[PDB]
Amino acid sequence: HMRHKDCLLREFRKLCAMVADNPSYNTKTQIIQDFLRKGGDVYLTVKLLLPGVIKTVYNLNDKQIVKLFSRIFNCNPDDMARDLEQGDVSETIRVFFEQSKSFPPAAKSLLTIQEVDEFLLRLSKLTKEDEQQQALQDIASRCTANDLKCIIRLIKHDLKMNSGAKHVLDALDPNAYEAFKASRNLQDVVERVLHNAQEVELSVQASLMTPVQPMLAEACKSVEYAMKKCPNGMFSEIKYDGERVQVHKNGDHFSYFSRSLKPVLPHKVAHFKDYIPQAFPGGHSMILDSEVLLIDNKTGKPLPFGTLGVHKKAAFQDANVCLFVFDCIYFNDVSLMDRPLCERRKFLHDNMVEIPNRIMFSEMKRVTKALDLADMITRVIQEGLEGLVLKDVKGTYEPGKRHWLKVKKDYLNMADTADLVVLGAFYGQGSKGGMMSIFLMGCYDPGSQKWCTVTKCAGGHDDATLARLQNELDMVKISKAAVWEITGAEFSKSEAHTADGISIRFPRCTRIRDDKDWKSATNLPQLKELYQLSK
DNA sequence: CGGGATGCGTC
DNA sequence: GTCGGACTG
DNA sequence: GCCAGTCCGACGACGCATCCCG
Repeated sequence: HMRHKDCLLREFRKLCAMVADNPSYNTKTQIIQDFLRKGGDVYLTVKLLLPGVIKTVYNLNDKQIVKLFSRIFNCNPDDMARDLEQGDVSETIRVFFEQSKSFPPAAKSLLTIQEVDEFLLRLSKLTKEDEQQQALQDIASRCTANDLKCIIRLIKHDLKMNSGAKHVLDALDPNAYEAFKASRNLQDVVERVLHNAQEVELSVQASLMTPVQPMLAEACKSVEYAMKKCPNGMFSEIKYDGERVQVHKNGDHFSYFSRSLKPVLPHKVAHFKDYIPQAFPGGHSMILDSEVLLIDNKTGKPLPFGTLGVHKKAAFQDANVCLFVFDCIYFNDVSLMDRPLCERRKFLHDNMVEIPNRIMFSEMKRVTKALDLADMITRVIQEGLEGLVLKDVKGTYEPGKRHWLKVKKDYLNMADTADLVVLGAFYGQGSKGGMMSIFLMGCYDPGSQKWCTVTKCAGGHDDATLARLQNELDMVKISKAAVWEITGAEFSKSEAHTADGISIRFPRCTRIRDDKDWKSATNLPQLKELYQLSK
């Protein structure tokens, strides 16, 4: 009983093709809705509808996919590579799927979406090239091409239809989206909607041990701005340059979710099962929202961002990892997402005991009047602490919603900055495609008197300006001057960009400087200096 | 057996 | 993390 | 016309894991 029409790739594709060819979200979700109501497996169509939200790792991508299919097709992998420049592997494959006077497409579309899901599962367990090519072949040899194309889009986590979770889930129930954010497990949502739809003839609760879409922070560009959105005053916390960790604990089972709700790599969380119970006497269950950091144990100071790597962790003889708890969503079987922050933070202090260098309250001063805030921004840029995170006081806990504020030096107006020389180019993928979307930014060096690399750059430019840029730029084609102001959070060091080892955290481009055609742009020792002033 | 590619996941 | 560009009410 | 609240895609540096293939 998986053999009805609604379970066919052909129909699934129909669905995908329709939604993409229809630019209003209102109608996109309507489309899905009609389909789920009129005309088949519910869980799977919604799941397959969200390859980028319900992610399975295949260890494949443009490069490898092309390698492996040139093998099954018996054709030249150079030609496919040129075709990768239009920026869509799915299309690139389908085209090279009739060319094969050796591996021809199937006669008719006969795949049931269960088989595609069962396939993807088993694909995801593969890791050696041999095994993958096989699997891929097993499936590919049952595909209308139309089929195959779709199925590599699934592999690629992107159905190119402009409908993400919100819009797909809205077809499922007035509250599916909201409910999903509070307990982020699709199968459970559907099970719940089908138990509801059952009894005729959907409540948004958080569930202990299953992830909650963490609450988010909006970029806030001025004090004026922050003041407006916190009409009740705010709590100002220091912005930990760490990794967000949501802790769930149930009796003595502990689980640790990351920002993306993936489990946290155990080497940065394995030791907390030991402290938390001491941090929280008589808290059998709870869900905490925190940041994890590697702390310098001999000085109290936290260590910079990269430092959370296993081998980096390992270099320091001073530190183990530490947790800064800045929120509490749930505790002893009761959700607190609805309570206002001011009440939640109160509960924290009222129930947690700080344990030295492991489990730590995040420091949050009340701020209430503009001047007092603007001082704090200055006070904190001073010793290069990343920024601030400001939260309204009466605010409740709203999963997934960007309602907190984050402030950092590069936002107001004060930003780390380099007027860099553009050298090279790369093709963009998709919407941007067959174009020079990305750019290679570097500096001249009077040392070896050769040119030098600092960071790539894509952001900054609007669509209208990008297409004009297609012309004004010289033609470095070999894959085997002009000058831009680029702008980032900081300046980083590592053994990868030729320039001594320096680079830009979140490189963006701001000004297009029509003045300083080389020579006046930055050179190695100049930048070498720039970096060091931030220390 | 060890460099090179490719991919993943954290900001 | 960044950014530019959309659809909604 | 305009908003603001939110999505959606198309992207960066770093640190790391695993497989390849000579």
